[PDB]
Amino acid sequence: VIYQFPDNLWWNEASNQVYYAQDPMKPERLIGTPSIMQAKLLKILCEYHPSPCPNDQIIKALWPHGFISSESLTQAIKRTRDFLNDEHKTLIENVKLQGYRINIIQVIV
DNA sequence: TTATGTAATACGTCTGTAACTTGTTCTTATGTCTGTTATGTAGTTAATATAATTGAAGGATTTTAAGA
Repeated sequence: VIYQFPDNLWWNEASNQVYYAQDPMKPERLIGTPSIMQAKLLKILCEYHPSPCPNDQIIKALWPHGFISSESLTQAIKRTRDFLNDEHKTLIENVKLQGYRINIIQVIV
């Protein structure tokens, strides 16, 4: 499964790599491999789309086994925003009292 | 003997948690202004009428000022 984001950002879940490319089959500028919980968060954001994911479910998915301090949620999002160079918060948007949504240009299956 | 290659071990270290902190954004409690009704104040009334008032009660002794 291949995911396109704004600004020609391509994420490959099978190989789990994110990079800049005009052609999905030909990486141009490699960003690299996100961490594990980063992959979980990305998959959650891509798996409720078009609808956003409620905070309780992402909380229960990122750290299911132990209830974690709340800040970690937001902090994890920061890194998932930062690794995908989403400085303008255009890849992860936050809808108040609704959750977190991701922007997908297209999916290649 | 000495290269070699595994293995213990100690130290960086990349990343996941969490603390400190601010934006800002929304909600609510409060202080204030304004309009209406109830309260509080005040002035006037034109047959004539012209020295209260109500009790209350078997006290027994002292000392001290006024009156003569």
